[PDB]
Amino acid sequence: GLSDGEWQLVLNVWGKVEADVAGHGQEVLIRLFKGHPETLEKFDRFKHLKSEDEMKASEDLKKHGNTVLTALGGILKKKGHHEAELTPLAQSHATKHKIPVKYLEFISEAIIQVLQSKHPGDFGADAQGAMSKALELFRNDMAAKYKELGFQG
Ligand code: HEM
Repeated sequence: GLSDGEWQLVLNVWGKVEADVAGHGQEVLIRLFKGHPETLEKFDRFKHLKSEDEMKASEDLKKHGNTVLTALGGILKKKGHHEAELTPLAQSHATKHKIPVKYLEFISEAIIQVLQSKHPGDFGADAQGAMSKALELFRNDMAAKYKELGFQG
């Protein structure tokens, strides 16, 4: 799974995200949207955004960013014993928002992109390794809840 070591590496980086959750949150959405624009159409609420600047000015794009990462950090914190935190997520995304898993891959990549950007120092070869596996765990588990809800896969 993740070694005990791999978890503490994960939890160390995340201590960085927790000093600025709304700020990290906002960049990962803009990352996502400007990297894979199609993702944007999934948000009624942000489809009105026509540029990065308009994305950076958006107070609600910021609040939503804080919501994604607060919720991803309560999961990460469980260090793979996240069953109760993941279900509802998998429920809304699968049954209400209709998010394909590949989209989950997309945001995973934007999240590494943001850490790599803001914390090169704090995010070396090992923290990179740790985080990428913490996210693939998260993706795998979403995927499988998907599959059980009889959704797309
Ligand atoms: C790290 C992965 C993600 C996490 C933790 C996350 C978290 C959430 C949370 C906590 C909410 C509010 C409660 C709910 O409706 O579930 C939400 C809503 C939403 N999510 Fe996600 N999300 C993730 C990935 C995605 C992706 C990739 C997309 C689209 C490509 C997306 C689309 C949506 C939409 C369309 C909504 C409703 C937005 C709103 O009106 O608040 N989510 N998400």
